[PDB]
Amino acid sequence: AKSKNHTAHNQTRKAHRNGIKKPKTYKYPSLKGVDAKFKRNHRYALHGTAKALAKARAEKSA
Amino acid sequence: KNTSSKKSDAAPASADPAKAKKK
Amino acid sequence: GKSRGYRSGTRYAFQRDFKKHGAIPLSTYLKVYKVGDIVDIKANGSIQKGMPHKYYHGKTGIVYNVTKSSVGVIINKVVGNRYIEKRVNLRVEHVKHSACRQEFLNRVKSNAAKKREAKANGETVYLKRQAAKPRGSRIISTEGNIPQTLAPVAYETFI
Amino acid sequence: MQKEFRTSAYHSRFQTPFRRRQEGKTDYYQRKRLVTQHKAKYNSPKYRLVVRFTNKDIIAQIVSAHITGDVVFTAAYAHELPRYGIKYGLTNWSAAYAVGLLVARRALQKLGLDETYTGVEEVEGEFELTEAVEDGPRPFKVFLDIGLQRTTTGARVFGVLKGASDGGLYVPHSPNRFPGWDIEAEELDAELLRKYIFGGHVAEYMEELLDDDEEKYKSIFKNYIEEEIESEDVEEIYANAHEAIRADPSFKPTEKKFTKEQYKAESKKYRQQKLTRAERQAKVAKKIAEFKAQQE
Amino acid sequence: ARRPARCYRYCKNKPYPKSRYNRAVPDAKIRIYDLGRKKATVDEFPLCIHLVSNELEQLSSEALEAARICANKYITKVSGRDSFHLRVRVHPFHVLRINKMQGMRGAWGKPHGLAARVSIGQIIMSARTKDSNKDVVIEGLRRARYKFPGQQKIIISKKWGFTPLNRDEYIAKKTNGEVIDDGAYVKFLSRKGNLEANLQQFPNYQYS
Amino acid sequence: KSQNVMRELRIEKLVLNICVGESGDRLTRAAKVLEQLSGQTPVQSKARYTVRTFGIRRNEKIAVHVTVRGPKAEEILERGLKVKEYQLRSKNFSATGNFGFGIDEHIDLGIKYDPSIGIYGMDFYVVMGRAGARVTRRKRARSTIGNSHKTNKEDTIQWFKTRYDAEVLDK
RNA sequence: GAGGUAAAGCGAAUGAUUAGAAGUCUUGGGGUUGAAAUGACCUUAACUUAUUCUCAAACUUUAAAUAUGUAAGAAGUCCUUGUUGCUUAAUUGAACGUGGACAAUUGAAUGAAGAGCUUUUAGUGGGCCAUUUUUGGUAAGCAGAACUGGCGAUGCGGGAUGA
RNA sequence: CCUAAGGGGGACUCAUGGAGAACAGAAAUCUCCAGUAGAACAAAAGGGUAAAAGUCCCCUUGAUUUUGAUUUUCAGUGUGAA
RNA sequence: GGUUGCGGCCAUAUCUAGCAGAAAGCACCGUUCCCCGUUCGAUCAACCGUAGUUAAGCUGCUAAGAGCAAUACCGAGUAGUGUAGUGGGAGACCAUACGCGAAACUAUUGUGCUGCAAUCU
Ligand SMILES: [Mg+2]
Ligand SMILES: [Mg+2]
Ligand SMILES: [Mg+2]
Ligand SMILES: [Mg+2]
Ligand SMILES: [Mg+2]
Ligand SMILES: [Mg+2]
Ligand SMILES: [Mg+2]
Ligand SMILES: [Mg+2]
Ligand SMILES: [Mg+2]
Ligand SMILES: [Mg+2]
Ligand SMILES: [Mg+2]
Ligand SMILES: [Mg+2]
Ligand SMILES: [Mg+2]
Ligand SMILES: [Mg+2]
Ligand SMILES: [Mg+2]
Ligand SMILES: [Mg+2]
Ligand SMILES: [Mg+2]
Ligand SMILES: [Mg+2]
Ligand SMILES: [Mg+2]
Ligand SMILES: [Mg+2]
Ligand SMILES: [Mg+2]
Ligand SMILES: [Mg+2]
Ligand SMILES: [Mg+2]
Ligand SMILES: [Mg+2]
Ligand SMILES: [Mg+2]
Ligand SMILES: [Mg+2]
Ligand SMILES: [Mg+2]
Ligand SMILES: [Mg+2]
Ligand SMILES: [Mg+2]
Ligand SMILES: [Mg+2]
Ligand SMILES: [Mg+2]
Ligand SMILES: [Mg+2]
Ligand SMILES: [Mg+2]
Ligand SMILES: [Mg+2]
Ligand SMILES: [Mg+2]
Ligand SMILES: [Mg+2]
Ligand SMILES: [Mg+2]
Ligand SMILES: [Mg+2]
Ligand SMILES: [Mg+2]
Ligand SMILES: [Mg+2]
Ligand SMILES: [Mg+2]
Ligand SMILES: [Mg+2]
Ligand SMILES: [Mg+2]
Ligand SMILES: [Mg+2]
Ligand SMILES: [Mg+2]
Ligand SMILES: [Mg+2]
Ligand SMILES: [Mg+2]
Ligand SMILES: [Mg+2]
Ligand SMILES: [Mg+2]
Ligand SMILES: [Mg+2]
Ligand SMILES: [Mg+2]
Ligand SMILES: [Mg+2]
Ligand SMILES: [Mg+2]
Ligand SMILES: [Mg+2]
Ligand SMILES: [Mg+2]
Ligand SMILES: [Mg+2]
Ligand SMILES: [Mg+2]
Ligand SMILES: [Mg+2]
Ligand SMILES: [Mg+2]
Ligand SMILES: [Mg+2]
Ligand SMILES: [Mg+2]
Repeated sequence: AKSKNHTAHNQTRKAHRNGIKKPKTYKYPSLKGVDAKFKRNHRYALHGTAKALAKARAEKSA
Repeated sequence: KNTSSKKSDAAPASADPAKAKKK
Repeated sequence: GKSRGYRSGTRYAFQRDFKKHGAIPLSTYLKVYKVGDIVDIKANGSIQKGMPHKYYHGKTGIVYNVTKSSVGVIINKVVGNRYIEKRVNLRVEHVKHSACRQEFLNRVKSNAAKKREAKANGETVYLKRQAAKPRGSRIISTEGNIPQTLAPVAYETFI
Repeated sequence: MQKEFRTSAYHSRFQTPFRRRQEGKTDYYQRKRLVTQHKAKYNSPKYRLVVRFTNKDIIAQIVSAHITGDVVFTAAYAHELPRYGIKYGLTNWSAAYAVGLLVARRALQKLGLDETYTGVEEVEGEFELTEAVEDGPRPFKVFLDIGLQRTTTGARVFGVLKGASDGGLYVPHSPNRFPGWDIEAEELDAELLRKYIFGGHVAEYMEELLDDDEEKYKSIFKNYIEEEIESEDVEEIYANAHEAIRADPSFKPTEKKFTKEQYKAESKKYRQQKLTRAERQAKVAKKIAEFKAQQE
Repeated sequence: ARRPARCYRYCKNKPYPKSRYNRAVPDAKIRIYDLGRKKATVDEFPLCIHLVSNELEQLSSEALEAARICANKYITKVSGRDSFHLRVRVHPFHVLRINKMQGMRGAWGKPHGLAARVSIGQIIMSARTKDSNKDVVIEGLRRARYKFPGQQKIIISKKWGFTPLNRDEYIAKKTNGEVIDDGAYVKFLSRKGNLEANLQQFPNYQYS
Repeated sequence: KSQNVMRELRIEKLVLNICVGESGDRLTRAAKVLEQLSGQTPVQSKARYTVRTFGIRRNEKIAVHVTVRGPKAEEILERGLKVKEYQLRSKNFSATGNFGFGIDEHIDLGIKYDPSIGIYGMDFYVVMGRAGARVTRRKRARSTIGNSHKTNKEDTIQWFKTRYDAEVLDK
């Protein structure tokens, strides 16, 4: 039979109708793949930070 | 006792260049 | 037979620079990378572990993870009509701090210094950069520089 | 007829090694393994115990490496030993032990870890590592850097090792390179190591040589003869030196007979200075004219 | 056997030289590139005449051999075998391919012949001779022009023989002791390097 | 100054080679001869490659050689020069200032003959050098030797003639 | 920041390649001197040295144009000191933070019938042409790739006529 | 294809040329000097490698256990490999 | 300023051939009982600093030096190239327009700078 093998013609036309969109940025990136040892300890540091801020505001309320 | 160690690397030599007859 | 291996077509990309083969200068191992740093990626052919794929050779990205000998860098790669977030683990031999930070971080300092100085002097200063503008009027002195007349030259053969 | 090898293309394509490798002074393989720090410890440095031997001196330095160059923390030289009571044999194995003890104590003085981490105060030659104190700062960790010097059981570099370990520094090591290690029966004869710490081998050489060759004893051990120092009081020389080193390990610089400017002015008088371009052009012109006498 | 040259006139393919990748390549028909009195000194033949290509084109080794023979025959017949030094300035290094010697399947050809790829303004043949032999040498090259496809110009060089200096700069460098013989060519003095070797090589150097 | 104490020529090493063409008992007896002469256990050299014409094969123990230094080297050297009756050739000296000769029977040196051992010829090579060659052989800071301090053919020839009252031919 | 294509280079590496010249104790040979030396001479051929003509998709020091990664702030910069079981010899750092300062020229241009997001489903999955880059082939209204623009799916004015 | 040709450490420096040493010659072994790699690294080719990744020596089993994250091909599925 | 130890950049530092080097340092240098390694205390190990030397290393200077580095009314706005035309030419190819723009060549200049610690006529 024998047919067309490959062509990238018209493929950039299709990608640019609705795409070529830069990804959105967020304030907090996901920590997926971040070192487990750092991630394990970072959990305790954040928990303790919330306690200190909670007590400081609890002082400034009652 | 003791023997000389192979400082060289011509592992698959078993012969040498330049060693041409009639020379 | 088609060939499409991991390092195909990297004959010159992964070559060491001319007269620059051999041991790595140790400032490479003394640099400190922090999460959020912008780094250029350039594969060193003499270190094969933690080596980037040929796509990331010449790309710039953000460090997201720091390990014993490596950093994780986030790259945005075009796949069709959108970007996909890529997370590449690279040994620090293939990584260098991006020089684009130091120009902008200095302009921030210069703008802050200029603003306070104008604030100190009670005047105003404009900090936005401007593109190069067309040049103004000017007067050309001809003392010692009387115009010399040129003409197109005839054709000659020099062989 | 063979090809000349040293062509201009050979020099053009030649890639010179690192400057300090071409000097044959730095093993950059070993330097990379020693210096490089875990990237997740960021700016915490690794500390090296640099130990170098010259023909007359022992140099021990505590160094951390940086991009602008290495930075010395403290340094003890063997030529500091006469201040502590050791005047001769400034390259013994025991002088190495003394230098290691001095640098350990001096570093701990600089840090403030004197009362904590005293070290091995009663040197019996037993293998021991500086253990951390509970509920307190960990001992100053230092890694041994012997440079290009070969690793042999009995080498002098490990004398500085034992001194630094005994001085209170935490220096990770094994005892199978100390003098007195039986390789067949893998245990350390601590008696012979203690012998080596207090110059026992040198004293035994003095005693063994004295009754077998008095003339050689007179030439080799001159300084001992004019000081009337025998073998039996060598140990005290070290035991006192040890005590003095622990009493005041601080660095005292030598009072300089001249100022920096005077030294610089004196040295600047010698050493030829490069010729101006015009001078060498005149030299070239003279050589051309003076070449005219071989025209045949 | 051999196709007409019209099949290989244009540089349609990349250069295909003999290499470790094609080995069964025939030899070029041209093997001799210097003719006449090739051992003559530079001062003997001041006049240089070039045959220059005005085409980006391929010239076969067969054509090079034929044109070389034609020019050599004419000039030695008319002026004598020792009145000139002829040099062919293009070497055929590009291998042409032939397919038939089914259909288009597996059509990669076999080496068939050799051609030199010449550019516009590239010199094909250079002839150094004396001035009095100008009209002979020109007519020798003009006949050789007939053996080539495309357009070629016969250009009288401004330079002395095969040297890169004009016919006036060569005389200046000659009376200044800056030129020495090297057989058929010359060596020029350098103001760089070992001064003693330079002075030894040029004793007659009037230094300024 | 050319007349410096440290510029003194003196022997660096003497190397004794017996290249018996085969392996086994004969090579062992040549090694016995060498260990007898030098008092040190010699070392056997293996063929780098195979040659059928010479009857050798790769890694077959062919030759044996030993290196001697110091007074024993001096004694062996003069013992061998006695056999040569103190007469070498100019061609016996290399461009690097080393020299060598070859004896043909090892009983001429002055050792006891054993029918079991037999007689082996022997090859002598002396490596010359001044003081300070340790620069080129030490591990740290290895460097090269200056031209005046280098050993050459003429200095070695003159030193040999002076120290042994021998003759250096040139046939 | 990355790149190794165009160009360029070969008295620069590698590979190919024309020509002489001067030299050397394995010169490769012929003749002559040799009593014969193998020690000269005439010669050709080898190499070496400084040169010379011409080349490379799977060669290369150098090295574009076009094209390509990142950045140009309020999620920024700086100051102080809280959390941790991580890290440091540490009171060192790491990450996340409290509190404070820097106000519309809040940190290039130009544009923006606004930006962002989701679900679901059709047809299609034979293509072809033009310029330029380009492969096989002698070539082809031939076969095959690169980027773009078109025809297909498109009428209208021009090319008489013609996707 | 490989219990090392895997892993660690240590010592040394290859291809080749020149000048020399009984038999010994173009090729045996020995010595010095030169030697940017012109070698070697299982197998195609490219890259990489010199106080080594090459040669030699010592000790070993990380060619092990639990499973996650990531890169290439990619639909951002699988497999292989890292 | 010299020198040593440890370095950063990694030839403006390398290579060749000469010449010079006060002080200290470094070095060669002396020895083999001891730990240790060798065919060989040559390398490696250890001892003495005692007997000697700047001969060498190292350092500096010299060279129309090789190489390397930098610069440019050098070559050259050349080669190449993005973009354009119902431009030229049978073609091969070429000119023009708006832009970008080499390499070789030529000439000139230079030949390590520098951080921490210690020390010195
Ligand atoms: Mg079909
Ligand atoms: Mg299809
Ligand atoms: Mg091998
Ligand atoms: Mg195939
Ligand atoms: Mg393929
Ligand atoms: Mg590259
Ligand atoms: Mg691997
Ligand atoms: Mg990867
Ligand atoms: Mg303002
Ligand atoms: Mg370098
Ligand atoms: Mg090591
Ligand atoms: Mg084609
Ligand atoms: Mg023909
Ligand atoms: Mg024609
Ligand atoms: Mg035999
Ligand atoms: Mg490519
Ligand atoms: Mg080209
Ligand atoms: Mg090209
Ligand atoms: Mg070029
Ligand atoms: Mg003849
Ligand atoms: Mg605080
Ligand atoms: Mg805040
Ligand atoms: Mg702007
Ligand atoms: Mg959808
Ligand atoms: Mg659908
Ligand atoms: Mg759909
Ligand atoms: Mg459907
Ligand atoms: Mg569908
Ligand atoms: Mg179809
Ligand atoms: Mg269909
Ligand atoms: Mg179109
Ligand atoms: Mg056109
Ligand atoms: Mg087609
Ligand atoms: Mg078809
Ligand atoms: Mg249709
Ligand atoms: Mg339409
Ligand atoms: Mg119409
Ligand atoms: Mg028409
Ligand atoms: Mg129409
Ligand atoms: Mg391996
Ligand atoms: Mg192994
Ligand atoms: Mg190994
Ligand atoms: Mg190793
Ligand atoms: Mg397995
Ligand atoms: Mg697949
Ligand atoms: Mg996947
Ligand atoms: Mg996928
Ligand atoms: Mg998978
Ligand atoms: Mg996969
Ligand atoms: Mg100054
Ligand atoms: Mg002195
Ligand atoms: Mg010794
Ligand atoms: Mg030693
Ligand atoms: Mg000196
Ligand atoms: Mg001197
Ligand atoms: Mg120069
Ligand atoms: Mg110069
Ligand atoms: Mg154009
Ligand atoms: Mg166009
Ligand atoms: Mg028209
Ligand atoms: Mg233009």
